Amino acid sequence: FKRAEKYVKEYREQEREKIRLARIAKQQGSFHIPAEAKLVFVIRIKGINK
Amino acid sequence: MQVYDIPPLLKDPSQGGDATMDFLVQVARKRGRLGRGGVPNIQAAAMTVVTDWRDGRIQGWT
Amino acid sequence: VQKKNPLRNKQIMLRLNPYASTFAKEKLGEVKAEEGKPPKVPASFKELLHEA
Amino acid sequence: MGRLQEYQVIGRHLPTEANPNPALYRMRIFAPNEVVAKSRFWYFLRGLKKVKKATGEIVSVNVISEKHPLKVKNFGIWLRYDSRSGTHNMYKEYRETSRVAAVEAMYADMAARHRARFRSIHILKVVELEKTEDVKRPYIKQLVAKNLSFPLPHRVPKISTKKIFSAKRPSTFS
Amino acid sequence: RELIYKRGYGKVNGQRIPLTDNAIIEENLGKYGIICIEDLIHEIFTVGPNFKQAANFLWPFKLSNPNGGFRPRKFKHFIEGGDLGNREEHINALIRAMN
Amino acid sequence: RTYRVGDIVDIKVNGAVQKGMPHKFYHGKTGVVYNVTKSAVGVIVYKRVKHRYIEKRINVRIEHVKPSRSREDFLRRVKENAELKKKAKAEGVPVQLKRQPAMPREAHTVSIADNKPVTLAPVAYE
RNA sequence: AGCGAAUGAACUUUAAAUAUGUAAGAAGCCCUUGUUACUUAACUGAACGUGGGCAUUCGAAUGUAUCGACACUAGUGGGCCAUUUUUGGUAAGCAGAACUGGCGAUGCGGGAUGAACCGAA
Repeated sequence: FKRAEKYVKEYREQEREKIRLARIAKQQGSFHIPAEAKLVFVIRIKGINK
Repeated sequence: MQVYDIPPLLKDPSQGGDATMDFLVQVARKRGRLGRGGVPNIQAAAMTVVTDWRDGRIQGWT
Repeated sequence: VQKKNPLRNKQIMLRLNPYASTFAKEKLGEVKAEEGKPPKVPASFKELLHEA
Repeated sequence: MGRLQEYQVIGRHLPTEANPNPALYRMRIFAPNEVVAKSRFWYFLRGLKKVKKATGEIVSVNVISEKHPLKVKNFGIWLRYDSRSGTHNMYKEYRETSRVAAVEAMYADMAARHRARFRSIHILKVVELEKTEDVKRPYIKQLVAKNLSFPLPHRVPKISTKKIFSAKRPSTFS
Repeated sequence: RELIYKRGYGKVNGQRIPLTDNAIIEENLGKYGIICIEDLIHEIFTVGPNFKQAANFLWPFKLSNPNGGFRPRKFKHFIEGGDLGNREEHINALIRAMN
Repeated sequence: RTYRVGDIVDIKVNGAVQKGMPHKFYHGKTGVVYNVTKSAVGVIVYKRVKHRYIEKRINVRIEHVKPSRSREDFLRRVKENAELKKKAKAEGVPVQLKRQPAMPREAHTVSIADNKPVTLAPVAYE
């Protein structure tokens, strides 16, 4: 229970942190380049022929 | 907790005895002191904590 | 004997994630954003969008 | 090509010790979404200069909303499409309320009259005609003509396709 | 969260066991400090030291056909109107359709 | 150049010498020496057939066999890892010994000032 | 790309795409010390013996329904089509190699219909 509380807090902190950094760069007249994604979901959708 | 993140421990039966083991596991997970198959290196985590305490990375007084 | 999706069986949601009850109770899914008057957009920024 | 969006995309070469702080190139791309916008951006950069996707990063992508969506206005678009013979330049005029709508009508007209595809059309420039008399095309200047008032003869009324049988014969005076 | 909750199956001794209990989660991933499905979700979402173990334990998700269907011709790249390739954040809507 | 029996050598096949030339499938390959003769060298090299591999034995001579430059990385890695582990154990600090796959880049900021972005056209006119 | 770097595909600081060879520890490394029937001016090499370190990141990622050996036991050892690359030739046909894929032992939806098409077993 307590650890899940902490995890939810961390998720919200990360989201508002990214938003805040973007706004700070916008106000300072620069562009903050988002960090590249580290996880991808891959779904095979084509059958194995040819 | 603030210094090493360390999400809340399971103190387990009694207090102070196996909480050290949980603390070492969490510190090894955070730092990156993992073993061969991912098992945390409790010895490495403990020695890192000892070195940090010696170097004054943690606060404390009597 | 019968797998139940927690999103439909909230009871399984309670079993697997004890934090769900307090999450729903305190409404963390619609948290208000922090207040404060937003700074205005730079005129240089606007000109950069409307450059060409 | 679909409900388009105008994207201001700024990209740059990856930083190097020999050459830090590149020139931060910019373009305007009409694409259905951001991924297509970035793909178009990298295509144009590799077609023009040596900078490629592997050696560059997109530092900014933004939407350029039309300034006055509620104003009908005149657009002139300079285009360079590629046909079987070769590259041919054209300048076409359109009447819409937004740049994205002008580009969509542009693509529709190009496909309809010259069989030009998205891969074959290069959008060189689009401009709002600031003042009248910059219209050169009759099919826009006729709408620009003063005091336009016309009827709509032979209006086929909308009868539901599921009403197979009609007791009275339709009239086409509405 | 939806993929782990709705279609969560773990590899337990080579057996596709549905992840219906935090006790099962702890028994399979206790050595890495993962003791709950929320811990597994955090590991996957914010990839950590034991993401290899977490992903290997997680059985390949068997997704259903998307509700509403694919695009008219799905066997092109995304940038050219198809469905193949890297769709970045639209994979979320794709998972909504399939799951 | 000199070659012992058992070392890794590359096959390049220069066009100057026509005597005992290996095949174009063998041009630019890598193998291990198993015979050394007066002028030619016996090499065991794998060749690919459908699903399996079959090791063929070919005689390629000194003008076109050259020593391989492959295992030097393995030797350098083992020496560097041994030395780095020595400093690690001596100084009581942990050092990362494996190779990482060059993870994706992190976030950063770039300043428009002194760097006004230049707008470009689909084709350059000038 | 540059040649506001030198020189001039045969120019190059750099460096593609693209497939294609070899290696990524504990059965592994290094050197030390000796013998030898071999070798070299000579532990110079080769093998045989010593020594050390590092087993809770033993030295990339992913995959893990296991792998290695010996012994024994049947049936098989035809080709056709196409992609790409490649060589030669004609007026046009075409002919020859290599890879991969499909049919050969394969049912099912679609192309009105079908050995060589699309999807999918």
